[PDB]
Amino acid sequence: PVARSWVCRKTYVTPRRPFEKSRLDQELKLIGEYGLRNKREVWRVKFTLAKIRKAARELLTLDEKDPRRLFEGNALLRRLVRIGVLDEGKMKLDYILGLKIEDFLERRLQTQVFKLGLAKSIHHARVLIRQRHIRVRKQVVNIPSFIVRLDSQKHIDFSLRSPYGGGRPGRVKRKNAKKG
Amino acid sequence: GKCRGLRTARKLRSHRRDQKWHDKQYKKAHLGTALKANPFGGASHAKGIVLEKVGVEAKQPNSAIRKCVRVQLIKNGKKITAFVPNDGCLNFIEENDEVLVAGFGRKGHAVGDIPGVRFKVVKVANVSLLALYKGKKERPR
Amino acid sequence: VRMNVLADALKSINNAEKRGKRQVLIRPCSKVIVRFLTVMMKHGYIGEFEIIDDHRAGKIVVNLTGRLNKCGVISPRFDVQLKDLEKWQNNLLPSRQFGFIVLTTSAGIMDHEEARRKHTGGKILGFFF
Amino acid sequence: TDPFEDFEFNCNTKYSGGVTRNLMRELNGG
Amino acid sequence: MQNDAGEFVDLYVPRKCSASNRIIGAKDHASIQMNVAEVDKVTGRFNGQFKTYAICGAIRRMGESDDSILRLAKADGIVSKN
Amino acid sequence: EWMPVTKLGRLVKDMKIKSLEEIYLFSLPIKESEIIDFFLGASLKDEVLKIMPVQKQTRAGQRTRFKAFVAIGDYNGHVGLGVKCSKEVATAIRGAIILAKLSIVPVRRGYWGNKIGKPHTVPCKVTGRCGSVLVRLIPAPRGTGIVSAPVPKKLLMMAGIDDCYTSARGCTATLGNFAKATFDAISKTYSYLTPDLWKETVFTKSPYQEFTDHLVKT
Amino acid sequence: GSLARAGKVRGQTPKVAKQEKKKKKTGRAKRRMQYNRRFVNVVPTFGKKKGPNANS
RNA sequence: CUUUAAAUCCUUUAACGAGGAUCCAUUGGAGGGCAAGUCUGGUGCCAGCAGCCGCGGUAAUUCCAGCUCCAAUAGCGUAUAUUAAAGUUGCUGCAGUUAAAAAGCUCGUAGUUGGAUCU
Repeated sequence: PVARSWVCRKTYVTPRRPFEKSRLDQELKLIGEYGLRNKREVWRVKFTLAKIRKAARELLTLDEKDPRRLFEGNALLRRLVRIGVLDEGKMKLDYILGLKIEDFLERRLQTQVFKLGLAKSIHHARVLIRQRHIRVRKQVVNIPSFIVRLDSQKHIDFSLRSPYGGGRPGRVKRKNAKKG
Repeated sequence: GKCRGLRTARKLRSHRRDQKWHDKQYKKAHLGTALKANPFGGASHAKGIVLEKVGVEAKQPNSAIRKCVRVQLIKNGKKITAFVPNDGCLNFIEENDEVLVAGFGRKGHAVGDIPGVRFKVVKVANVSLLALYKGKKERPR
Repeated sequence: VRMNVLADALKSINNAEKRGKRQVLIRPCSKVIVRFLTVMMKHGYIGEFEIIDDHRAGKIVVNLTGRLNKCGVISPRFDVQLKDLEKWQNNLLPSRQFGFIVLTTSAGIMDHEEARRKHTGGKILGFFF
Repeated sequence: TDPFEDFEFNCNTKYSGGVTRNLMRELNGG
Repeated sequence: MQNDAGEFVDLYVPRKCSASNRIIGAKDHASIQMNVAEVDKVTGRFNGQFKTYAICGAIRRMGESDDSILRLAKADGIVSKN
Repeated sequence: EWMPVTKLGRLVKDMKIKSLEEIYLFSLPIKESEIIDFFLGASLKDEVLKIMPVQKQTRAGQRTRFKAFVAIGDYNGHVGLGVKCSKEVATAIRGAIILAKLSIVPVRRGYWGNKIGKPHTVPCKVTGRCGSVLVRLIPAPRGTGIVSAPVPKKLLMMAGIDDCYTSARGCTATLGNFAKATFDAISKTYSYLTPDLWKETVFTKSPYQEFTDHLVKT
Repeated sequence: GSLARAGKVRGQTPKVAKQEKKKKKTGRAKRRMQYNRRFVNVVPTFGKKKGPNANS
């Protein structure tokens, strides 16, 4: 007997057909457009979207006044509009089935750093976040997969210790200054 | 046709359970005679001692001599024939040494040209055949 | 021999509708057959029908508006709860927009939508769409 | 090299699959 | 045909057989659309009107097109009683 | 250019017929692919499903011809499937494309559950059959895409069906029967009498009798 | 059915030393390079829809 | 420093720390199934490949290699058991003229099923 917890789960699904040309092209389009590292990030976002769709599809078979349908559907919709994937105007259970993978990929911190102009390209945004240059509110965030909530969008600064936003030159600049 | 009655559960269950035996895969996995006749004894792999090197002539359309070795398994002493996969790899196996042997990939069926051989050598003298084939490891001197 | 006269009635209606005939004769009649027919006619599938009252067991003459795709019985009459109704609807009905599953419940013989409204299960008799 | 008649005089030989694949690549290249 | 907003979404609305009240297919070429000229009550000539009867190909193949058209015309007053 | 040979082709060429639906409403046969070009000949995209060599044994060997299965259709509401056998592959593909154009049918689309937006799925479970191949199409909730094998997936996507479940039985390995069966299932979508099509049909003026004088003086 | 020729063809194949080529990108950079090759530019195509490794 | 019973990591600060950023990503493949070369050299039904169809008897799209290419990627291949695929165990939901299959025929007890009707 141990005080440890063995609860864990896989966060992606490997596709059934490994060599579908259209699937490969679409996944490469997503990777290139959003600057992802491998197909596992695409499959992870696919898995989260599939689980959300599955919950919505199950809740849509219940009666429209079933208290569990009301509670759980309202919670799911509030969560979906919290991270900005779903517009609050479209807050019915049937609009969850209309969401795409790119809506969830848009909310990534990599995409948001690229969009807010802190980076010149999406890959630059990835290397920026991974190099402790980007902070959300007051917290330095190293994870490009960080899904930014709506209330957190307005606060994505350039860190208070990063050379680009905080005012301490890095190793390269300091060495070049010491050369002269 | 088939009985469709609210009180036919016993008949349906018994008929299905009796008819499942006529399924070949189910009968193999549940009778146990095929498990008794399996040289590996249900294991995925098995170690053995090589007794000789043999050359097994291929099937009718093809024409080649496949390199195999008779190996006697340590666990039960049963003699089997294991195909040495790659080329020049039979030169990596000596007499009376010890090899690891795995299935051929068809669950106890012959594979391709080689007739009556359902195993392949994976290791020899504790080094894999692939490590000797690619030069990464040498046979102990 | 002849068991499940409802099966014979529904098969006769189905075979007559397929052939395009404008009337069908159902024999023998029963309370369950008449209730199933009424459930059909309320939803506008068969239209009016007459019960020839012979003095041993009735016959029915059912008019056939060409709106009935299929009518069938489910045998045996499985007992269906409220939770299993959606699974039965998926199995039997061509779509979620039309087609009914008929159940005999303690409130009478009625479609699956009516049983959901009344909050009761029962035993599935058949279906029509 | 032309896939169109390559397929027309190779579909019975050793190269049936390759010429068929090339011909379908010409037809719908995406 | 109507969504929840009330608009009509079908590509087209097929015509139904005048006898069997079944949908006539788009590629069922044995079906016919027959126009029976309406005749003026008094002078008994063609007054520019007609009654249209659509019959599907299955009915014609079966041989019941005659009975169907005769029954439809009788129910429309074109054919006298009996 | 296009000199029509048939009455329907002449009417189409003279802007007489407004849409292909006025041909479909009267079950008129189409005998000139130029009509399909005239109506949908900007959104139609073809796809060569298969090229297969058939052989007929003769005195001096086997006479080999090539059969092309080609699927056509704008990815909104219409689809067709054509098979043509010829000595030359390019001729077979051209003939198959013409036959596919000639066979284009309308595809009725419905909703899975609620009725928001434009239709996305088939209105009901439909089934098509071709020589032991049975293809069943089932309405699916919005956004699930086509759950099918590649061969029916091509025809279903090219017919405008956004999302659909499918089942298949029989020797689906034979692409011709598979394609014909799924095409049959697709073409049965408009022949299923749902309660929303119960309203009595209003007969309109047939194309041949509407522009009858247009051909009397021509 | 002799065993004397066991490494014949591999033994007599003339050895060719591998060239000294530049290291390839790995991870996100390699995927970006693939995306740029395949979807952004159409430079190597001749309009004939060939393969990426076509030698003809 | 902090952690902690004890620096036993993670976190925090600071020094040094990248141009071939040599601080060098691999594992399987390239005829089809199945994504990606009938390019070049070697072997010549040999050696070998190949889950299956098949490749090899002098242009080998398949072996041994070079180059190139693609699949997943800090991971990938293999053996075995098992699930889906399998509507090839079928309750949903299979079959039985000819593809495997209805007992030679009838009776008959358990078993299974059992016509209308009572507000």
